[PDB]
Amino acid sequence: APQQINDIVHRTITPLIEQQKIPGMAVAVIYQGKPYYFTWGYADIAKKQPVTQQTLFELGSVSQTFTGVLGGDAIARGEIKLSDPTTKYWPELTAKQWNGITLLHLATYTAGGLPLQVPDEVKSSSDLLRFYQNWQPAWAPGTQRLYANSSIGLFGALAVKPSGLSFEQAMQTRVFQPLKLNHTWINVPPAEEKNYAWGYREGKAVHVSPGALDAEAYGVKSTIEDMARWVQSNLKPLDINEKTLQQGIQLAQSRYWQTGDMYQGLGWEMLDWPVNPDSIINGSDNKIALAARPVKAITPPTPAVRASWVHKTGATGGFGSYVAFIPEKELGIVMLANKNYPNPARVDAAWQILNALQ
Repeated sequence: APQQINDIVHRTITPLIEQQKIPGMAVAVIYQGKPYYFTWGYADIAKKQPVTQQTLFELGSVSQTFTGVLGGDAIARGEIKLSDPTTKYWPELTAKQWNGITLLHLATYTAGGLPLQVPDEVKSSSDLLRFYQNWQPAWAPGTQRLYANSSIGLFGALAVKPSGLSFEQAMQTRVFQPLKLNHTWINVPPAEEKNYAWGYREGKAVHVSPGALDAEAYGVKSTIEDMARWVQSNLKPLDINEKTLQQGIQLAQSRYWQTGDMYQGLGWEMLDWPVNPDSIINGSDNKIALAARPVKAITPPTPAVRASWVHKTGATGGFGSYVAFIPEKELGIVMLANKNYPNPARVDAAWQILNALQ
């Protein structure tokens, strides 16, 4: 591995692991289109299993980048349109507050303040219908962005309805297989459990619990190798053979709304490059303050901009993940850890590393 990459990665990540007390971590840097891997610590403390390039980590919200691309692929196939009303794909949603709420609003968190989480008491499909039917928006659609798993989650479920496939089968067949993400799962099979890291929360080993729309909002578990491959696909969609998938990746990176220095895509969020860490943090999902932010529509959406810092942060109770890439520099990074540590620290480390390799 080029010593420059070796040095900046280790000199940045070692202090990070030390300061955040992270049990295990895997990092991939994509430089000029090739991946370089790094791992530290334990996937399982009690059983002393080390983190390897084959260890599976829960991606949490980073899963939404896959959901966003899968929806983009569905648009490309002519199965759905972002301008179509939510009720076109769920006619049972008759409550009037849904008038005017489109698939675009669901995918981009601008439906009017859908909740951060679907409540635990929501199990069945009838329970889910009840939940959305009873929800009362605080705002008109397309006026404010409020990050929400119940918004992108619903988008994922509806986007695959025309296909006739379950969300997982659609994801496997249309995204994972074509890109050869052969160790990426929504449900980890028994044969792969030996590689599934435990997450750690307050010192206790934990895995994400089942919940409504979990597959769509936070259900992916993946290895550092598959995630590096996911970043390469997103860096260079033109290299992808499947037409609708190539188009779908491009649609997920288009800029639909702007708030401050940030642009909202489908799953991915973007800022113009160059930009410093403080601005990225202020213009993004920060685990800390949950913010309602007014948005300006980009009419029509700007196609993916090469000079962008494209990223997504994610977490589950015991895992913290971060992905960021800059298309015009063919540069990217993935950081997977089995501890949910502060987002600002993730952005600071990713920026320190990618800034150094410009």
